[PDB]
Amino acid sequence: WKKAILPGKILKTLHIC
Amino acid sequence: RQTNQLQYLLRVVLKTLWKHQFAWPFQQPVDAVKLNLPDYYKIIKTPMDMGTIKKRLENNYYWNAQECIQDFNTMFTNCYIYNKPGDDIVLMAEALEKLFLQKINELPTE
Amino acid sequence: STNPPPPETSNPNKPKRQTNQLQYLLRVVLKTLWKHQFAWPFQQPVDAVKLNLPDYYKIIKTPMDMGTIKKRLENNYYWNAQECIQDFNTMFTNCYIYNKPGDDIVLMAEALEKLFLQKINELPT
Ligand SMILES: [N]
Repeated sequence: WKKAILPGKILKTLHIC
Repeated sequence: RQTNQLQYLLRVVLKTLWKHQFAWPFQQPVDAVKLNLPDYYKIIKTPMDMGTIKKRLENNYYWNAQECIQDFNTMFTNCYIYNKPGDDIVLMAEALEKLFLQKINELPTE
Repeated sequence: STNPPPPETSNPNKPKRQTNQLQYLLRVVLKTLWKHQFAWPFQQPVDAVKLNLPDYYKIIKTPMDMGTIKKRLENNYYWNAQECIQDFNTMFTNCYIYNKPGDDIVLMAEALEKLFLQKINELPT
């Protein structure tokens, strides 16, 4: 999983594997 | 200042894509070890990402706008090669590419 | 070292249009941006003389500001809403081209442009 915290404490993930 | 086109690529094109809501999977190289992608470098022979493009522009490493445009296109193409076409990351790349081509259509003349 | 005359805001022989999208750009989009806390650097043409920017009008070939856009909307200037949308985009792009990335004025334009694109996303059909 690619994961990130975006501004505003928005969380996003992507299942690349 | 930089040439009109390279300055435009950094201050308009890269900035617009960098601050887009879909930018984050493309802001750094794909870490195939951490992501457990044992085949990534077999399939993707020339990795590219916006973090690398940003550093090349900021350090004046590009000789012309074509080299920079090719790097953006390589980044998108890599995403399309590796991932399934319906996947979220491909939809994200397609939206960034659409925006990229809109800004590239207005590249200033030298 | 002298400011150019501001952009034209009227057309010497054109019918004024009046449409759902044009009234929306003036009544909703321009009004919302005009009152924004970051609007004030963009409400009038760049005063390159007072701000000591001797290169501004050499670098920025099509200057644009929200005061000009407002007058164009009020007059007969635009054929359609998309011509007005281009002026907003030119205003934002000018700021990004002239100023260094990350500068305060650039961050302000980015916040205005984000709000603008949100309002354009709701442009009536
Ligand atoms: N995976």
